[PDB]
Amino acid sequence: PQITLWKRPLVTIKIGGQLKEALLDTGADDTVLEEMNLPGRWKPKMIGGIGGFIKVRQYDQILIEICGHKAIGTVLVGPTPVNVIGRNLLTQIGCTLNF
Amino acid sequence: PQITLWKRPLVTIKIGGQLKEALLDTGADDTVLEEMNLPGRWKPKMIGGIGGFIKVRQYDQILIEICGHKAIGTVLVGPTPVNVIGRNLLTQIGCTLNF
Ligand SMILES: CCOP(=O)(COc1ccc(C[C@H](NC(=O)O[C@H]2CO[C@H]3OCC[C@H]32)[C@H](O)CN(C[C@@H](C)CC)S(=O)(=O)c2ccc(CO)cc2)cc1)OCC
Repeated sequence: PQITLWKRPLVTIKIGGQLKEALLDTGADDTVLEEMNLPGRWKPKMIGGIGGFIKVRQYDQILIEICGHKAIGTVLVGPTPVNVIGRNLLTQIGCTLNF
Repeated sequence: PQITLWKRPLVTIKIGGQLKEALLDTGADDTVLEEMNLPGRWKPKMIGGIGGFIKVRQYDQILIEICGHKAIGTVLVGPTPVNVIGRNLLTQIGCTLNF
């Protein structure tokens, strides 16, 4: 689809078999989701945002469906204020900016 | 134009008579720029993201030229680690997400 930006670009995602709402975020290199349970191994990582760094759980090669489009990539889970879909996955679904 | 998301969506902007590089950020409600001594009145504001909040100065009705496209709106100035063009201005240049 074509998504305008008058409102936050929020979409439904499916991860680990569960539905959630997430923000398409071209300013995020990586995808960061609020605290949740995901199966499989994970390793600790640090990521920095506008206000500092947070500790996240890095899950690699995770299946995630974004607005009906499949992706398999890295998903960071931690105390983010909002579920954000970053460029690592936006590229997989063929997302571009246009004006 | 069309901007793929393999790399950070960095573009040149013109603000207050100065040229800068900034990130086209669909995840930012409002525009946040690196410290710059702009003229005119302003109001204190706190904005939050990953890592917490930072203190910024809110200037209203500021003109920015983004890839030759003009836009006028609120600009937040403070110790941001990156120049971010938010939805308040991206809407004015006709920017959409497409996949
Ligand atoms: C030298 C480099 O500095 P740095 O590493 C951090 O640099 C960056 C800092 C921020 C960004 C942009 C933000 N992206 C981000 O958080 O991405 C994280 C995850 O993916 C990684 O990739 C890049 C960083 C990591 C996001 O797009 C927009 N935000 C809101 C969303 C979170 C929705 C709540 S918001 O900025 O907070 C914000 C809040 C309120 C307003 C007013 O309306 C305007 C902007 C990009 C790079 O310093 C370490 C301390």
